[PDB]
Amino acid sequence: ATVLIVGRPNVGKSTLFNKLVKDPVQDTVEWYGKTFKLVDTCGVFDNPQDIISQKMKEVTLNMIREADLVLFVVDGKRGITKEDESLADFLRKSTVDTILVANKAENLREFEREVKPELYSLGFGEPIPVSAEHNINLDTMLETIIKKLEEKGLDLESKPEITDAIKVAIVGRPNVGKSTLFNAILNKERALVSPIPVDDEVFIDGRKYVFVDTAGLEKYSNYRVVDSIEKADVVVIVLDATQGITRQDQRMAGLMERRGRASVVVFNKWDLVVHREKRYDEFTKLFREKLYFIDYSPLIFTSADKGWNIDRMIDAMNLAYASYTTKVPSSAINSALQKVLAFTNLPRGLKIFFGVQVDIKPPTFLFFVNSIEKVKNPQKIFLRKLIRDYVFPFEGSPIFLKFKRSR
Ligand SMILES: Nc1nc2c(ncn2[C@@H]2O[C@H](COP(=O)(O)OP(=O)(O)O)[C@@H](O)[C@H]2O)c(=O)[nH]1
Repeated sequence: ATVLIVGRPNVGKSTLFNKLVKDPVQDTVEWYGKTFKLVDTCGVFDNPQDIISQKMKEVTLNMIREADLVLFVVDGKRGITKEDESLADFLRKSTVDTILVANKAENLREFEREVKPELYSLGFGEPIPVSAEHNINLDTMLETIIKKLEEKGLDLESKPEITDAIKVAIVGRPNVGKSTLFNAILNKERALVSPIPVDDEVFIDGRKYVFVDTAGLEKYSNYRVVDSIEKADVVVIVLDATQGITRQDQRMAGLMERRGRASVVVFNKWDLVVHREKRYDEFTKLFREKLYFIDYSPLIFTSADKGWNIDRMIDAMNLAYASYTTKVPSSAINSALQKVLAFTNLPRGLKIFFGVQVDIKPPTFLFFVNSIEKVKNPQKIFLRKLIRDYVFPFEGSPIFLKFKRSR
């Protein structure tokens, strides 16, 4: 389920957001084991009456309709303003279920006397008085949100069930420990080579995986490496911690990123590294400087020989795949974009109007801009980073960008 916080500037949306999720514009709220996604839409829907284009109005309406519920926040001390009225009109038009929340209403007696009456004119019934800053009545509001979501038949308890097998490729230079690592996985009770009558179907934790080109688990073509990367969803690149990161490792990483595969980076033979426990920062910096191409990848320190961190490697593959298949609300993408652009000046005459996610495997976003030629590498790095920083980290997954010229 997804809940959107809507409201004009300075009504306390950020404070309310931070209080509910316990800065990003999207996060999760937990309630007695039940959860839902929360999005502070910031100013994405401000001045809706100023949208001239019918297409743009329809796109904006679809953004709000992504929500199962909207928390329409107004200022309980100041009262109704023209901006609250325009937002109210847009929300009513959208027909999306909405809860009117009057923040800054700690002084209940004054609120009901001076402001509550006028709030009825917004068309959403009686407002729920709360105080995000003083943590007042937030529990009653939450209970109300949960009830409404459940009444709509939404499941706030079960985590989405995966249907496809997760294809994994284990790659790396000869002798780094690929074969040993693959067998280390198979030796654990949580894994099992499918008993059901060049790949291997493997079950781990009750989930289905396909480890590609397992036959291997002088060199000239490396056709298997390229083929394996293409076939996989998640690619585990294994490095020999005693050797560091070679140029060939960098080439494989570049290939992984260009093909848009999820990934996990493993420093194996960690047991052979001297004074190893005092060198995590050193190796992490090496990973960041040599493999920045795929720095979104979890970095696991393993010993395939001693059986160190095989579990962390498996969990990392699961996390990478989860990010690889994650979809985020367009309201969140645009809320983040507008929040950052507020204090960011784009070069040349570049303008980035809005964006939306258009695919997964890998997560791919389309941004509408005034000029495609004005979008250079720094702006692409900038867009991927704001998504990771404010929307969802997408740990383990690359983020692809597409652009469309518009006026
Ligand atoms: N000390 C140590 N030896 C390892 C480790 N992983 C693999 N090895 C050894 O190093 C060699 C390379 O292993 P291999 O698994 O055949 O990797 P491959 O060519 O990547 O598939 C073998 O002699 C292994 O026993 C590790 O984590 N620690």
